[PDB]
Amino acid sequence: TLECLSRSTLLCVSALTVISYVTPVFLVALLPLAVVCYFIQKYFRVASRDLQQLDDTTQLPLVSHFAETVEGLTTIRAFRYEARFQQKLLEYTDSNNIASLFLTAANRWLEVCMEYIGACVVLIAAATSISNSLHRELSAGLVGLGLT
Amino acid sequence: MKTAQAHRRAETLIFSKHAVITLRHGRLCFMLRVGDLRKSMIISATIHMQVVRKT
Amino acid sequence: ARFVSKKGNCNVAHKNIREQGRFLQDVFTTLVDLKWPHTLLIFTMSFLCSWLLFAMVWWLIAFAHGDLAPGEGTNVPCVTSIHSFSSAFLFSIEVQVTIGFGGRMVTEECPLAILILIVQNIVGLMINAIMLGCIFMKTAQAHRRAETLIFSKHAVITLRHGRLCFMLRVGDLRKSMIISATIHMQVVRKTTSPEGEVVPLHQVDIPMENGVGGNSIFLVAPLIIYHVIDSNSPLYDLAPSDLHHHQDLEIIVILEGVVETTGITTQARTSYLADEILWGQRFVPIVAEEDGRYSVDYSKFGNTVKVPTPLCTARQLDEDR
Amino acid sequence: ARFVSKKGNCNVAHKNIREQGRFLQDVFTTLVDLKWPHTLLIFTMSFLCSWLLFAMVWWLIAFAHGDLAPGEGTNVPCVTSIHSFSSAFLFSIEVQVTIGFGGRMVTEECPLAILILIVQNIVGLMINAIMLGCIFMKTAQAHRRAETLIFSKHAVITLRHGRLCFMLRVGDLRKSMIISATIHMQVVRKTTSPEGEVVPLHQVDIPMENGVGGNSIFLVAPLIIYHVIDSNSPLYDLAPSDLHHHQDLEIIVILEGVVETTGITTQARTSYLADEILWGQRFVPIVAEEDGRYSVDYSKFGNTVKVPTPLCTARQLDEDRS
Amino acid sequence: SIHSFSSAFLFSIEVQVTIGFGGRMVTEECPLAILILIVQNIVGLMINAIMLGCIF
Amino acid sequence: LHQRAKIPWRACTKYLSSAGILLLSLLVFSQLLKHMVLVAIDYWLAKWTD
Amino acid sequence: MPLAFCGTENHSAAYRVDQGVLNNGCFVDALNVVPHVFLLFITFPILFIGWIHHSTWLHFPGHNLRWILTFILLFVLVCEIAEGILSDGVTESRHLHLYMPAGMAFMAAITSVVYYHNIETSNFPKLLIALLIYWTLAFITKTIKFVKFYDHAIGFSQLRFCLTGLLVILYGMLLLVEVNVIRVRRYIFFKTPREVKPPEDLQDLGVRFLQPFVNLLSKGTYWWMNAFIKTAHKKPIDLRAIAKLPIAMRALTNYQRLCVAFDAQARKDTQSPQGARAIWRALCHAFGRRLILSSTFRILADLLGFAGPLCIFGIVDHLGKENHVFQPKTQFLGVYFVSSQEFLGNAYVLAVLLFLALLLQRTFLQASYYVAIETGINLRGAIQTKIY
Ligand SMILES: Nc1ncnc2c1ncn2[C@@H]1O[C@H](COP(=O)(O)OP(=O)(O)OP(=O)(O)O)[C@@H](O)[C@H]1O
Ligand SMILES: Nc1ncnc2c1ncn2[C@@H]1O[C@H](COP(=O)(O)OP(=O)(O)OP(=O)(O)O)[C@@H](O)[C@H]1O
Ligand SMILES: Nc1ncnc2c1ncn2[C@@H]1O[C@H](COP(=O)(O)OP(=O)(O)OP(=O)(O)O)[C@@H](O)[C@H]1O
Repeated sequence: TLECLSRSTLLCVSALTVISYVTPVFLVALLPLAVVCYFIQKYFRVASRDLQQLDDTTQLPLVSHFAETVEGLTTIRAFRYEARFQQKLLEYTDSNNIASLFLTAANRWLEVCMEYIGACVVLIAAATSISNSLHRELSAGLVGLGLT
Repeated sequence: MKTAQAHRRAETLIFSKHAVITLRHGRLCFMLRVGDLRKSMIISATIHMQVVRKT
Repeated sequence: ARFVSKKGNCNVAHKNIREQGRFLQDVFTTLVDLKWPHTLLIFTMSFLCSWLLFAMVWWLIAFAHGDLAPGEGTNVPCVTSIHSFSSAFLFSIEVQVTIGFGGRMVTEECPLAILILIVQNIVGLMINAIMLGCIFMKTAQAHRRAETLIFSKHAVITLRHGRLCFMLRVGDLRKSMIISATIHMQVVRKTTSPEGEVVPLHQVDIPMENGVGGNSIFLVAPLIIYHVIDSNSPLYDLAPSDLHHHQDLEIIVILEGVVETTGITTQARTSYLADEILWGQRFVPIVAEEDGRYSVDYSKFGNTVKVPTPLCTARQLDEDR
Repeated sequence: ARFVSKKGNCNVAHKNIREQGRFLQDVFTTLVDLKWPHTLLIFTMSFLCSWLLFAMVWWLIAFAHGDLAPGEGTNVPCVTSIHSFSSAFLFSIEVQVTIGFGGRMVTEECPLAILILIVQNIVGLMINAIMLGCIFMKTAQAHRRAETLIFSKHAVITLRHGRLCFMLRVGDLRKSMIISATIHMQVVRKTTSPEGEVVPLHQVDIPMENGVGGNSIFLVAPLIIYHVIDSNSPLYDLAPSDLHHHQDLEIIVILEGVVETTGITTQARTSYLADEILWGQRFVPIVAEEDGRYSVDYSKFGNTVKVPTPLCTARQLDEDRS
Repeated sequence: SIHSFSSAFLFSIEVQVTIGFGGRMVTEECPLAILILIVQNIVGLMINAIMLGCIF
Repeated sequence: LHQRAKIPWRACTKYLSSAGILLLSLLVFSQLLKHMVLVAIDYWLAKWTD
Repeated sequence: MPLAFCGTENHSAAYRVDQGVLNNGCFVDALNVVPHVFLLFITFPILFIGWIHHSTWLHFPGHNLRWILTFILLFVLVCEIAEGILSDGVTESRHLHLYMPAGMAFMAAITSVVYYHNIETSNFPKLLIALLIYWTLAFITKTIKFVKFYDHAIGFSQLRFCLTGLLVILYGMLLLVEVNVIRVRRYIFFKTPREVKPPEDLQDLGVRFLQPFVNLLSKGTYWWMNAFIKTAHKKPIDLRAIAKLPIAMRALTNYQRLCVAFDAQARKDTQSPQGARAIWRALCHAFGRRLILSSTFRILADLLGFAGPLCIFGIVDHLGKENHVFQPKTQFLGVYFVSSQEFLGNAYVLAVLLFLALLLQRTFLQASYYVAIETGINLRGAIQTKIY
């Protein structure tokens, strides 16, 4: 995680540095996005850890219940309480699955929001770069570097 | 404002010309008759009867 | 035959009524209570007729003065720049609506034009006043939204606190509250007097068996309105045999009360016939507690559960106690 | 959860409601009962859009008739002196608002021009009529949207004249008093009847212990709504043990009435929980008789102080008399 | 036909009251003039509504 | 608010203190050095392709 | 010099009416403006007025055929705006009629979906008449323009003809959608409106994962998660906040689906010991209807993601040409028409197409992810129940 975080964050700042160097106007356009991005980042983190922690907690009972049902199968069936235990599992399985489903929904919400933000950067970088090359005669290779 | 008073201009509550006194359920009772002409109902109608005399 | 319809239409027939006044002032009320498409049609017709009628008379005045005849003359026309009836119609529109372009303008030539300009303006001003007056009255009708109260299709006779009682249900579908609510229960019967009197449709007041001994209620959730059938009620001589459709009985429930938002009194009359009175049934509980807010299941508003109740007479039942 | 909030904002989930149809009159009513800044925006947009929509079609007619074409004195335009869309916007403003400058004016033999002029005037009259009606009803009704009635946050159960009494304080924050104030107090409890009946929110009406037994109350200086808990009163078995927060014992006090100035009936409900009811406490006296008038210290309005009082149950209190 | 503040005073009288004599009129090629005409018309109408509402 | 604390200073100090003085700065400089070259090779490619 | 709708050619002689008004290319363009201007003015106060929730969650018929039609209709309108701006590059005159009609058509289309969405939530179908009297109003005039382009023999070579011929079909397709709503709900000039109620799954206040019950755009955007994410930042997430999952995803409902698949797989195949092949067939038959949907979204997502590299190739290729000479090279009826072979050659047009393709690609890729995850999570619930 430490290695991936460092590489991911270094790749990110490298990209913004190149786009700002390619088109200085992007620096101005970086002010709004870097504002909203923080909000997306800040809110998601609070919504992630809780969800992640909640997911882990919800895995403990379900799997434990499975172990009990094999260590005490004779007593479970003798009491004629199989139907209640089946209902207990279904509640446990539903609780774990919805914890996992919401985590995926939170992951997807962040991914789509960051994808739109990155798509907006592409439009901003492209528009400024073509304008620079048509009038101020920016290098063609620099335009390619900005878009890539 | 005249439009508001146009609806309330007329009142059409009908009372019997003369009253009666005839026993009902054994008990002696004075009686009058009341009625309404317009189809529209009169909500929360209240009847107050008074004996006016020099005492 | 019914005294009042289930919705509250109160199907009764009036006949042998003396000659009504049928004055002029009532026809305006007819214009007030017109529907939205009809009011628009009535007012568009009124404005168009006014514009057209005056358009004809301006054209006639121009014709009478000999102004629309081709050929320029020194005689100044009564109204300038009038050369057709279409121009006359436009001038009438300009004066009455008070647009007043000024391409066609009144002149000091003839006093007939001056007199008729006064008439057009006053008629135009009074028509706008009538139109605005009708708009105010009709706008209140939109805010009215009167009939939105619900009653069970059938009433019950059940056992509350051990004692038999007639019971019905009342519900307020509206989000807004109904301040100063009032329940009035009445029995519509054909009763005979020991002196020979036979009243056709006798209405007897029925107490609501409230805690304060009053008719006031408070409807936020669907409530059970019940009257304890005791010796002080005309239902004390009830019997299971009094359940046929053509049985001589009827119960009227009236919910008076001023709506909080509108600030006007509304009425909701409902009727329960003998066949709509169900013995040995109880109203299912509706309000279910929830973590967020109390929940009300309106699907089961009229649903009932059968319960064994004494299939006897209240006179014999109460005495046997 | 509570079915009536402290601020009088009752909130009960009316779940599973039969879908009553919606009508355009509801939207029209919503326009009437909107706020003041919103009404200005709606009508400004309505006026501006009406002028703009008709200016567009005025431009069409001039274009379709060749009026917008370059100069030619032979033809007579449907609207005189109409050149561009700017003139078309100005012509629509003059016609709808009835300014009618006359530099741009309608002409004859163009029946479409006459027809649209009639349509624009009819539309303008109906739009103006709505604006007057909305403004007229706004001043009448929106003035009565203020609730200046304050209850006490916490009620008390005290010992007055030997009999236990449940008391709360209500005052008026508006100089004009409420005419014909009626007070309704109801105990809400899931009272299961002994015969077998179960009701979740049964409401029991409570008397007022007034000077005549009625529900009339005069509101000039705040008073204490004291009800003597007797055998008839359901609070005959009230105890501090059942005073905890998780007990189903809630009081609703409703002071209906009509304000003299406007004439619209006003209602202000309040809910008191068992935890919000302070047993054995006395309300602080408020009205001080100054030399000329009476002083009301509203700071100490809903402040309750302890007092040595019996702490038994009103049902058990009947033994003391016996 | 705008030549002084007196003429400007008369033009505002004509528009707000909605008289529109036509000697002084709004032309094109001056979008600022058009915008204030809309603003003044809206202000004049809202004032009339307040006056009519207050009279009621 | 107390639960939603990343505790960055505490965790970073634990890793920094355990790693020491040499192997901590070396990783920071080495990772940064690797990525500055990656930007450079693309940038040099742009100049050469130009 | 002044901004002219038709233009300033030959002393503004493009406004002539002779030889029929409908034969004037400017006027048929102007007629197209009108339905858009009508809807903007008609519904703007309506959206400003309206400005539990289960009672206002019913979805109108064709809830998906409307959003996808709007998006493709939005796309062709963006292309129309881009094409029009290309068309006036040659002449000095502004020629505002090339793009402004189309430009505010896109604006009016946005308001139509906003207005429809408000009607979709607030179950007031009686208001879904403005759109009807607009769609045909937006269709009739457009057909006139199309026929006129056919009257002058524009042909498919011109890009405007292709876009107009495509855009009229889109208006026609959703016009059928609007009358389809009328046919099912039967609220206009009908006798008995058919009763449609919100799904029973959301009626309980115990459903908070409202992913099945939401508009298509928010289905692909996960806009319903904003309320939960904002709520999370203040109140820590407990099981009370995450109310139980809808009936479509419940473990019991999934097991019923898994059980019914096994009965089908073991009935016809008598010699089925419920081995690997039988279980695999059961899994495929039970959850194939969703796995294919994930694959279809994923395959489309992969294809669109490739348009980005092609867009870069087109952009930089056009930029490398130092000539920077652009012209449509033809004027069909006094208005220059650009061809498709040059429309996708412009750098700005290609950049806009790249941005639009990126938006679509990322939505499809993320949509495929969630569909696969939901199927995978649902299978886990069903598999666990069967094992237990
Ligand atoms: N059918 C009716 N239409 C209108 N008003 C009626 C009618 N019947 C009675 N009234 C009103 O009730 C009063 C008493 O009615 P009654 O049957 O005594 O008539 P009456 O003796 O002919 O009345 P009168 O000589 O006063 O007109 C009438 O005077 C009248 O005001
Ligand atoms: N859930 C509900 N929402 C609104 N009104 C209701 C509801 N349930 C019943 N009503 C009203 O109560 C009356 C009938 O009550 P009941 O519970 O018997 O319904 P029903 O059998 O479905 O009636 P119907 O067929 O007349 O609509 C009607 O006036 C109906 O409008
Ligand atoms: N001087 C006052 N002016 C206005 N409202 C008052 C005043 N005193 C009390 N109230 C109202 O009475 C209610 C509670 O009365 P109380 O005197 O106990 O106030 P409190 O304990 O300060 O209440 P809170 O916590 O709501 O501020 C509240 O609705 C409060 O707004």
